[PDB]
Amino acid sequence: TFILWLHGLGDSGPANEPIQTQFKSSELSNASWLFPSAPFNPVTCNNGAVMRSWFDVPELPLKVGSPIDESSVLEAVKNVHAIIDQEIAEGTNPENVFICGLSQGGALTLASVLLYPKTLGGGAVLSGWVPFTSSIISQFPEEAKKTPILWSHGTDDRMVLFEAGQAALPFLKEAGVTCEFKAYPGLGHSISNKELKYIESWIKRRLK
Repeated sequence: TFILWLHGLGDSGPANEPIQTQFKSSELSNASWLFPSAPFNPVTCNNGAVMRSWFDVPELPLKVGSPIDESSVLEAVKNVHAIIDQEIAEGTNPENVFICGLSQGGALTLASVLLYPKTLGGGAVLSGWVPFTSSIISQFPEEAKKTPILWSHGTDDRMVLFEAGQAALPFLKEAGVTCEFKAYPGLGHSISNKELKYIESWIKRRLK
């Protein structure tokens, strides 16, 4: 099993590696985790300040109708796909690949899974958003639409509004993708351990 975790805006891979220690089950004990780090890019919502960032974010908070940026998301998708391609080329079954991420990394998770040519084990989005318009749906590969999505979002999030997460559901229905949406009442823009345990249980169920 291969689990790729994509950090949020400004953060890094090594800062998030301890997330794996919350996945304490026997079933996930042998998983191969990878926590890459985004390049240093200028970020528009931070007035052009440079920080680790998967793709440019024009505005906060993320909302229904907030501006986004497709060429930037696709540069990031290209790199995620290179990682997935190499893992599969080294012999991992595509259905044993899981992509997960927080916020900006959750948006990237979604884009990466939906554009990948093969069905993967799953995409787990934490407090993310849909980082493109419906114009891209025609480009989602046939097998990508079979990859299950688990979307986790805090109801009290004021950085990526809960409504931006709810908006993924009709988008994914249009796209022919199956998504479980898991709301966390009272949670804001952060990860809770219970949220991670539920993701772990979902991975276990997918593995079967």
